[PDB]
Amino acid sequence: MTNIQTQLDNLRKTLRQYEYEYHVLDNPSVPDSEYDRLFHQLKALELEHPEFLTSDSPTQRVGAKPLSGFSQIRHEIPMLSLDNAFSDAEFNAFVKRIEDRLILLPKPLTFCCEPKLDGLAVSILYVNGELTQAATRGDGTTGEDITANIRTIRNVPLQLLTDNPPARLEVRGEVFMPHAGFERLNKYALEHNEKTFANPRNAAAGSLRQLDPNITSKRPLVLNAYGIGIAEGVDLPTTHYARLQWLKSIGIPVNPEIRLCNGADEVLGFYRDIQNKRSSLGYDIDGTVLKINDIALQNELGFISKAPRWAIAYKFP
Amino acid sequence: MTNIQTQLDNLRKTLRQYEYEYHVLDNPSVPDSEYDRLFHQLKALELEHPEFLTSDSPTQRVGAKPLSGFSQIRHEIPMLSLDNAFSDAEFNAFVKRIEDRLILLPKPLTFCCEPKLDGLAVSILYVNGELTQAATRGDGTTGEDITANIRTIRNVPLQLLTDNPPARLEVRGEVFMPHAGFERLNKYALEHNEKTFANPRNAAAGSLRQLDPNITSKRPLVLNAYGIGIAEGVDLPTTHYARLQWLKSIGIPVNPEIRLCNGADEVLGFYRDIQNKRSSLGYDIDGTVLKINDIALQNELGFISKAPRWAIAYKFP
Ligand SMILES: CC(C)(C)c1nc(-c2ccc[nH]2)c2cc(C(N)=O)c(N)nc2n1
Ligand SMILES: CC(C)(C)c1nc(-c2ccc[nH]2)c2cc(C(N)=O)c(N)nc2n1
Ligand SMILES: Cc1ccc(Cn2cc(C(N)=O)ccc2=O)c(C)c1
Ligand SMILES: Cc1ccc(Cn2cc(C(N)=O)ccc2=O)c(C)c1
Repeated sequence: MTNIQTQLDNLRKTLRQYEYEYHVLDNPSVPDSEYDRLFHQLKALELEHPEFLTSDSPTQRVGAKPLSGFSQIRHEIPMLSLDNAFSDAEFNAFVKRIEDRLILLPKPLTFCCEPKLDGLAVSILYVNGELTQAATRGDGTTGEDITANIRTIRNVPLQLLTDNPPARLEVRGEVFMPHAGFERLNKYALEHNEKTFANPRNAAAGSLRQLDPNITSKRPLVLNAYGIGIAEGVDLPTTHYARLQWLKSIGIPVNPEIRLCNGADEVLGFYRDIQNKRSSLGYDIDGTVLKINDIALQNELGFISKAPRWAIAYKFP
Repeated sequence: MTNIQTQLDNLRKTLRQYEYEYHVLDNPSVPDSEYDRLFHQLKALELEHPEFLTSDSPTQRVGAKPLSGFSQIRHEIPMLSLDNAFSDAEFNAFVKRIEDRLILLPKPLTFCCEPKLDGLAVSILYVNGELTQAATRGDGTTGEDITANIRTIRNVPLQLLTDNPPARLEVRGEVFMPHAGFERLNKYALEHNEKTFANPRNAAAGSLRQLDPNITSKRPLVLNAYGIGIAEGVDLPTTHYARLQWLKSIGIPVNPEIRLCNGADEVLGFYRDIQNKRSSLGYDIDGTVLKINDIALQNELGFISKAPRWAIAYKFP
């Protein structure tokens, strides 16, 4: 035991927990000045004693050197896309198609309804609680190594907030820029004659493609997790909402507007409640993602591959 | 002009037209002995004068040397997969989902209904009427070069039967082995202690994966074209059935049991007529592929990517 290693461990613990309280809960226990006080007290102490500097410390989010290019990562589990509806009738058709396809339809059919954030899909790997790599969705099978960029997102934890983390956990989410940060970014790009982005999705997309993480750190990017990929050394919950609640409990940011619904009539209430709220949310959304809440029924219904919307193989029994 | 080049051109023309009449029309004008008479009269004459031997002659279907391995071909246009139904209710749901999604639903909604052959999907390229390459579907983006194997299929023309062929045409079809040939193949593999296949789909799949085309030539494989890929130097018809009729008119084999239907009630007649016929067709089918006949409405409805069957993005207007 040393005095310095005791101070760094205690500071890092307090700060990672204060980041969790501000970012994930929107309920900080201390003012932003108390957080910074401990933050630059830790950073100064880590430079005075470089021997005890850790890779996943909250002071080490940004890399000092810009990268040569972007590597190629292929997704272990492929990253799935989404089918889309445009009317109450079209949504109700997708629902009847599932009621008639199920071996046993339960009473009621629970759905996990979330907003369809207008951002970029990314992967984040957590090997024994530590962020080892992050990748863009790319084509759904092969993406780019954007780890340095993903490490700069203030609400993306560099370490999971659990003493028993899984062996490997791939968090999957949507990276986006909120309205306030977007407004700020254009006004700064106007007063310094630089690129202005047409909307917050292009602003976030461009910020994540920057080779220098010192530029990405200055962009107000935000992660909201929508699912899990690799899951080793853990027994994940039997429903989608419980898995999202589980991600939140170990340090991962999820959307707060996600609610459960029983049957298409309740699910259509959520679509129109979120539609009124759209005009005063603080970030862009282009609809809602409505999901079957039970993981047994997901594996039962399964997935479609790259196929037409105008052709169906009515298979024989 | 030479006497020999006049005899080869006239023989090749007669034989390619007799193959078309037997294979594509099931209405030959000459007995099988008359066809062979001209065939080995051409082959003998081509070996006596090797200078006039052409690459696409009906005598040159098989390569004398087995290949080293199988190359990797990536599909220019990707090869799409299919979504599937299992009940009258599930098919009617897919149909209502399309009626409600269309900008303008016509009265009536024509469908091109075909049997779902239990074979292997392949690509065949025709550069200015000549068969230059063939590939397996693989993953739908990348497949294997099986040109030598595809050249051995007796009903696959090595040259298109038109004096104005397109610049490039990619025919897409299902390669399969009929019942009679399958029964024959096992009995021969039993009396010569060799591999027996569980069903005609495994027998065809294995025959197409053979490196030696002298082995694939002895397997009774058959192509039935289901669609087109690349189409350069041609204005293709506005409907799916007319494109299939067009393929047949230029030398390509298509299924004869394909019929048009107007509305789900007529389309379900075809599903049950083909279901009774299943037990006496001569080849394996595992259902029916029901397609929107108009190409305008196909491009309008579009295609789904690799996505779940339990998640829908109800997008905002
Ligand atoms: C169904 C599946 C595959 C778990 C999925 N996917 C996406 C998504 C975005 C890009 C590729 N996939 C998604 C994206 C969002 C989003 N944009 O907020 C969401 N709420 N849920 C999503 N769920
Ligand atoms: C809708 C689309 C993409 C034109 C298509 N695809 C297939 C198929 C088989 C394997 C991949 N795709 C197919 C396969 C068959 C078949 N097995 O007879 C068919 N009759 N039609 C098909 N149509
Ligand atoms: C100077 C400064 C420091 C920190 C923050 C925001 N913030 C606050 C906390 C906190 N309250 O526990 C934790 C993390 C964090 O990022 C701002 C806006 C400004
Ligand atoms: C000996 C022999 C030769 C040809 C055939 C079958 N056949 C017939 C014709 C034909 N009638 O115009 C054309 C091509 C072809 O493949 C068999 C079964 C046996």
